[PDB]
Amino acid sequence: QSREIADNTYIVLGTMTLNDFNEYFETDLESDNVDTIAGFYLTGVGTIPSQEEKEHFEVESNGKHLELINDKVKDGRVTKLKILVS
Amino acid sequence: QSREIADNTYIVLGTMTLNDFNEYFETDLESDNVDTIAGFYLTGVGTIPSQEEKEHFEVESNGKHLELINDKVKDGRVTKLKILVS
Repeated sequence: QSREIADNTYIVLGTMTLNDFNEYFETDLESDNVDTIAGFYLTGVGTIPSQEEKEHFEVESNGKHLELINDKVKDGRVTKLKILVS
Repeated sequence: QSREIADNTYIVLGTMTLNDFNEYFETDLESDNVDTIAGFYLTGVGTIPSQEEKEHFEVESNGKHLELINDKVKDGRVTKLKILVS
């Protein structure tokens, strides 16, 4: 569900569960009525981004700073995210 | 995919395709990179709504005025919409 593409830089599938995300990244992200990393990102930014109009969401968890950015969007779904760690 | 619940008032599944929606409602809704009515609504409002913080989107098509409102949201997906016609 997650692939390292450069140092501290990853592509994750939007459908990756928050529990799997948290296990991989050693974080503790959570949000009400959210199950997946796309859900967490979308509820955090509050907007359907696009490639032209990317949306960045920054959070801190377990001493890691994460920057989440849309990498692919389909029918209003963020299907891939770029994750940059600290 | 669509159910009449009161006069000129409908509940539609978010996964209803725009082509099926348009056939049912006699409209011509379209948007780039969108396939379903949820995709159209979400790209139009630009925000993940919630039940507490509903989002309304109004459009005109083929002489019909449509008001689209979230009825159910799951993991950032609008899964059901209320549609009010003219």
